[PDB]
Amino acid sequence: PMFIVNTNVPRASVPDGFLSELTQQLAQATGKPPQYIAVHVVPDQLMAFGGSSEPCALCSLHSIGKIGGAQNRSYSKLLCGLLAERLRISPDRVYINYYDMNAANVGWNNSTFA
Amino acid sequence: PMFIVNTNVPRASVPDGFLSELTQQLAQATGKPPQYIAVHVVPDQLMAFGGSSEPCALCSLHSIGKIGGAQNRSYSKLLCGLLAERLRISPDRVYINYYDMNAANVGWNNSTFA
Amino acid sequence: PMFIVNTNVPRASVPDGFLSELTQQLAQATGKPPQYIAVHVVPDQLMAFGGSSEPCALCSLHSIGKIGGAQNRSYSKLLCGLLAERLRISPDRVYINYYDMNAANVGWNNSTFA
Ligand SMILES: *C(=S)NCc1ccc(NS(C)(=O)=O)cc1
Ligand SMILES: *C(=S)NCc1ccc(NS(C)(=O)=O)cc1
Ligand SMILES: *C(=S)NCc1ccc(NS(C)(=O)=O)cc1
Repeated sequence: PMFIVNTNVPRASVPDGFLSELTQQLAQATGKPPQYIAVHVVPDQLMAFGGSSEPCALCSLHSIGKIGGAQNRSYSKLLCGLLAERLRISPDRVYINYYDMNAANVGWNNSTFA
Repeated sequence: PMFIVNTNVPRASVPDGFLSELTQQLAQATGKPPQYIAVHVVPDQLMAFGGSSEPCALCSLHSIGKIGGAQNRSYSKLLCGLLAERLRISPDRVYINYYDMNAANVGWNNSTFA
Repeated sequence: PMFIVNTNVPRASVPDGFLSELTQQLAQATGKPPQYIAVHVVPDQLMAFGGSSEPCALCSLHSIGKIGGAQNRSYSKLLCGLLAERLRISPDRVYINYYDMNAANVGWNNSTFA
């Protein structure tokens, strides 16, 4: 799993431990060990959501499997909750794109997961 | 609809009002209320296009529907026109990737659009 | 072809000529002329891989064709080799997502490619 968050909130507002929390909670939610999980947080971005530059986030979760209707609803509850409590972003100003990757289309360590 | 533009032109060359314009233009182009549109502009990037570091852009447009052959041709003229007029980027130094998302694969407000 | 690298390596550790090298190597590997290739390198990112913030990279290779099981394994060796040598990133801390784009979903120069 790979989780990316782009946000307009300032870097100084990202709390200590946030990357680790995303890693831990994504391991719990996807069932993949933390060693398999990558996270990327991009603050200070020029962004608007609904025509407003109030705090917002655009995110993506890529995963080899573990993507689907009910799973994605659960991930959205989890991830919006973290963005609200940690980054102060209202859940109605977050989009998350979910991508189910074929293992042959994910490279790692001089090979792919096919 | 979510529109992202990454460019090597400097931040100071992004005009005041650009995010608002992108929101309004995309609302009209997709026929959707502006409350649904998210935009993200990333200047000052380390980029090359065709081996050259002259002004360029790499963009993406994600939407649940409203993506397809004819629509994408229209979006490309609109978006290249905005990048040319507002950021002085030649249309032949712009790539835009168009992504049609399933509703179940887009999270928002603690759930998904499914 | 469009190649994007996101990394926590600092900007000063990205060697001069890296974008040109990526362009030339991708031209050889994909068979497309350099004129067709775009590259984007994003240093200084806030990232973790397996819960650790040692040097890592999350990358994408989009291409109209030239994507598949065997090709992607070859690209991963090429790209992990370059990231290891040029950015000093361990290859087990690199993920690369491969995307085969339909030409009708790629905009350029005021229209699409199909
Ligand atoms: C998130 S995208 N992690 C990468 C990853 C690597 C391997 C697997 N398992 S396998 C080899 O496909 O069975 C899952 C996720
Ligand atoms: C851009 S990605 N905006 C979000 C959004 C939400 C819904 C829809 N379409 S629908 C028919 O309501 O599912 C499109 C875009
Ligand atoms: C990488 S994604 N380069 C873009 C690109 C554009 C055109 C072509 N050829 S064609 C026959 O016009 O579609 C290949 C790659």
